[PDB]
Amino acid sequence: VQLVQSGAEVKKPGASVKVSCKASGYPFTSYGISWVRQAPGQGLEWMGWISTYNGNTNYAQKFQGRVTMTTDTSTTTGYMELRRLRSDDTAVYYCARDYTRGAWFGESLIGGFDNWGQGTLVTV
Amino acid sequence: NLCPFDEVFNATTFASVYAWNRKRISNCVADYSVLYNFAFFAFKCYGVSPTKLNDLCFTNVYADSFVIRGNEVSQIAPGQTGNIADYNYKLPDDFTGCVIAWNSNKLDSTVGGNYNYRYRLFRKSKLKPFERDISTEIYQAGNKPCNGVAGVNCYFPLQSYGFRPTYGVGHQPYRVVVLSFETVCGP
Amino acid sequence: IVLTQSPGTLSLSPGERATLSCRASQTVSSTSLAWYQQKPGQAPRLLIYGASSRATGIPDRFSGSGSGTDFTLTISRLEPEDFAVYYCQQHDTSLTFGGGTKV
Amino acid sequence: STIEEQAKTFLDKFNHEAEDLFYQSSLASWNYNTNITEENVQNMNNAGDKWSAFLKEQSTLAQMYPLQEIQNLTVKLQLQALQQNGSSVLSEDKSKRLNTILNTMSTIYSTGKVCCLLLEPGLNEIMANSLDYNERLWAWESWRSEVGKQLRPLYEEYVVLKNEMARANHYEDYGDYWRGDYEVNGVDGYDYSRGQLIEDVEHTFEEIKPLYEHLHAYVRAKLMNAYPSYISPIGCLPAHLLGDMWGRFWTNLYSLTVPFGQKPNIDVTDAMVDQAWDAQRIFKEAEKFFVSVGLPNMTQGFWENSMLTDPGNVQKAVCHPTAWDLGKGDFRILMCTKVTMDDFLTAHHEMGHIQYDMAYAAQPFLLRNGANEGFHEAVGEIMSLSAATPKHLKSIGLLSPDFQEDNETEINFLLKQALTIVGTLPFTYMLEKWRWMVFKGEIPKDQWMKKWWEMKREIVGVVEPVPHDETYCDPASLFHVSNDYSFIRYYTRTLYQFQFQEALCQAAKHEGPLHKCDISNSTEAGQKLFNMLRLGKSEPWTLALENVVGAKNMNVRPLLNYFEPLFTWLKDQNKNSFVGWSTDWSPY
Ligand SMILES: *[C@@H]1O[C@H](CO[C@@H]2O[C@@H](C)[C@@H](O)[C@@H](O)[C@@H]2O)[C@@H](O)[C@H](O)[C@H]1NC(C)=O
Ligand SMILES: *[C@@H]1O[C@H](CO)[C@@H](O)[C@H](O)[C@H]1NC(C)=O
Ligand SMILES: *[C@@H]1O[C@H](CO)[C@@H](O)[C@H](O)[C@H]1NC(C)=O
Ligand SMILES: *[C@@H]1O[C@H](CO)[C@@H](O)[C@H](O)[C@H]1NC(C)=O
Ligand SMILES: *[C@@H]1O[C@H](CO)[C@@H](O)[C@H](O)[C@H]1NC(C)=O
Ligand SMILES: *[C@@H]1O[C@H](CO)[C@@H](O)[C@H](O)[C@H]1NC(C)=O
Ligand SMILES: [Zn+2]
Repeated sequence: VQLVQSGAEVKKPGASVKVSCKASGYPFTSYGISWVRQAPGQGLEWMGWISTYNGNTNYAQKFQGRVTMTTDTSTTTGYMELRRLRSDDTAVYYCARDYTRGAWFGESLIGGFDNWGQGTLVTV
Repeated sequence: NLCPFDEVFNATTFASVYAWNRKRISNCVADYSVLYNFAFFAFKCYGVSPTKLNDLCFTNVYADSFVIRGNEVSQIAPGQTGNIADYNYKLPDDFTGCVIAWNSNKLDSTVGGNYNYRYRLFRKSKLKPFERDISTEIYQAGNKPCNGVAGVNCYFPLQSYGFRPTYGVGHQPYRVVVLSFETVCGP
Repeated sequence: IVLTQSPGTLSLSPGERATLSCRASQTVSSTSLAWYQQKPGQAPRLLIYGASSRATGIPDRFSGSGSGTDFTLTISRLEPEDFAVYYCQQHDTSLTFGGGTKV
Repeated sequence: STIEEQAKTFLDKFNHEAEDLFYQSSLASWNYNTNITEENVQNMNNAGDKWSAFLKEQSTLAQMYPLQEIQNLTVKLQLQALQQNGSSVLSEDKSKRLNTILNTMSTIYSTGKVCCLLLEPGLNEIMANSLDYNERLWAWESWRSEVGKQLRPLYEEYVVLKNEMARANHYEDYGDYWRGDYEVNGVDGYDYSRGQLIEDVEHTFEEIKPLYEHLHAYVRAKLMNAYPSYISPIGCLPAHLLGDMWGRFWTNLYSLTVPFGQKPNIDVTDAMVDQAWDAQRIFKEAEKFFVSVGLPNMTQGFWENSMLTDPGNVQKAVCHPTAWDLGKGDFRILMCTKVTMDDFLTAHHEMGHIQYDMAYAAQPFLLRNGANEGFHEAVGEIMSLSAATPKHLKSIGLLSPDFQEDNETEINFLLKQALTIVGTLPFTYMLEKWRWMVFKGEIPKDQWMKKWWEMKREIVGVVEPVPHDETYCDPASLFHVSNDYSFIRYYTRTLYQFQFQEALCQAAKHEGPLHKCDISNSTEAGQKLFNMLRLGKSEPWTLALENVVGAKNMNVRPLLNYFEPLFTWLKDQNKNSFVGWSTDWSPY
């Protein structure tokens, strides 16, 4: 089980960034994908969760509008696209495989974020 | 798409017995392999040994989840009667499937008393297989209508459990998942 | 819910016990809380889930417990490799992380 | 639609909401007993009030389900226990007056002093450990005149108010009320009028008395060597010289009366210490005892939630061996144990109580108890008899395999037992006889102190050291009298105790003297007893007894058989002495 994320990118304010995540070693459609973010000197900040089966997405309260999430099963790759980047949007976006919410029924589970990617640094 | 049997067993909360939660599993391969290698104290079955189910294609699999007391687990078996079997969760004599139960004393109990779980204690008649009522209408035992007021000879039906961590085993909460087999070709 | 951890910097000598706390502004389910460990220069890993259940691949020197609004994490014997940043999480309502502590 | 159906519906909601309220008040009490704080006191009291208020409310709903229209015994047994009005049958003023009197009496007894030494550890220390006629008499007389006399006025009003409510509740008198706890009406062949208890108790006493007379003569003959100028060879023993405050137990006399005092008794205290036994070990051994006879063993929560050791001086727990049942499968013991033989045997006693509580745990809340007042204690008590038997100790490692049980040590054992078991029966019988007559009204107010001392020398064979007036109230100096407790339950306990042991020994195929019987490695005797424990209160005690003993009443044969090896010995000791006593003799 591994999660491989894309390399760092540099964007200007107002631009959008799309960060990819490649998942392998497990049944893609049995687990959801979550996107926590950590800015330099800060702790982690949840951005949202996306189902790999029903496509349903659950967003954090202050990212609704900018964040947009999607997955592609055929190539077992997830995507996250934040929009209207602000100066505060500089940080390392982590891809994680979760066991906190069911992928099919959407019911909360007893678990956490099982596997984290290396982290993608986005500069703005 | 393998089957969502992980998210049924590892759910944070289970429904109360008077209002049990019916999940439908379909259009997915099912690795009943875990079903026989967990340390789920009661993997009882009624007519289908867990060994052949992985060679059978079932049209629908229903997983009924709820919380009851340890000494009420025996009422979930077919052919049994009692306050749970007759007024809450009625299972038919002609039952095909397996009943899985495990102790959840550290999950569903608190010191002040967990009263979020409630069962039905009074009803006019016994239930038929696989039906449920969630009516809270006042039950009258006597000869005079009380019009919703729980006075003498009128009672509120749905009584509540009060699970606490120090109870004896028979009074501890158990999580029960009944798998009823009626699209789901097990590997 | 808001999670607060303390002490912010529990830096103590190796070989001794290290205990961290995580307090909730509201009561949370004991099965909806987890702990993470982040080593310098890399991604965090799941350490404990369900308040007390140890994550797979994690050494048995780690133990968790708690209920209500007061949860803790203890290391029976602090190792040289345990000097990392720990975080508490809850996903009973939405999903939030605590401030984090450095050991 | 009918009373039968409505009655069971009512009970089938009580038996589900009552257990929770009961548990909460039981747990709050537990916490107090293990941890004494101001916080735990108010918690205990608040939970107590909720439970008490609950029962008072349900009691007024049960009134509409008359027993005349109810046929099923398991319903009538539950309603009749929940329909009784208690003291709430009197006018509000009378009810409050009753309760303030009853409360006052308790405080005078529990917080009384003499000079100043209270009762414990003071007037009961002088009474237990003082070989001095004059010092003993002072302690005795002081208590009786300082607090006993003080309660006389309250006892008189107490009797009137208690008797008035008894009649209001359709009883002849308050004594008639109490005897109702033995009443078994409802099924043919197992009936038992409450008024019958008086006759059956009297008849059993007369059959036992011959044993008492020989034991009495023996003890008296020995005491005459300690008090050579006070005890007369043909008379009664002085009350203050029986080794107790009220002459209830004679057990403290076993230092003057020892048959063969040049030999030690069986004592494995040292063995327990040498083998490094601890509190956990003592209870583990008791646990396997019950498993060998054929009962299930203590649950996990008995080991995790119990307090088997002194918590400490920071947590001021109340050290007093009690077996607890908090409800819903929660069984605990509260007992600070030491590595000694006294606690070794006690552990089996308390464990016996739990085994009974677990046997009838399946019963309805209102029937979740012993068949009668004596059954609960009787089944617990018999466990210490077998534990103390040198066949169990011999195979537990605490007894040496070259320890022989001699003719002499059998007698030492039997006397020490008799001195505690059959030296108490005359007292229990006497006291209850007096109280019943007082409540019924067979004795004039100004003559009840007369009959008290008059019957003591006839039933017990004990007399006063000094004359008393009618202003005194001697009976009320005792805990059970001043706090409104029934006492006959101790009489109808000893008798059952032996009936069960004899019945079980023959099932275990024991051969030889009953005092050497051990009930271990026997499922024939284990299942035999169990079959009446599971019953709770669902059946008449006259049937529960039949299931083990075969009798439909209490007997004395088993008791007389147990002490037969001692009785014949005593007969050969009293050869040159007078057996019986003259009631025309007094110390003054
Ligand atoms: C319920 O969940 C158990 C724990 O799963 C393990 O820990 C979680 C946090 C994830 O890391 C997960 O991938 C790990 O396997 C399972 O052991 C158990 O099988 C699950 N129950 C069922 C019926 O599958
Ligand atoms: C005893 O009760 C006090 C409350 O006054 C509490 O602080 C203390 O921790 C309790 N001790 C135990 C052993 O429960
Ligand atoms: C009395 O009621 C109980 C249920 O509480 C039932 O088992 C028993 O058979 C009934 N007995 C009679 C005579 O109706
Ligand atoms: C209890 O009091 C009520 C009301 O006065 C009365 O109807 C009932 O018969 C009494 N029951 C008993 C046992 O005294
Ligand atoms: C009694 O408990 C012990 C644990 O101390 C266990 O080994 C034994 O098997 C139990 N006996 C029975 C009959 O279950
Ligand atoms: C009871 O059974 C145990 C286990 O076999 C045995 O060691 C013990 O000696 C037996 N007790 C008696 C009196 O035979
Ligand atoms: Zn006792």
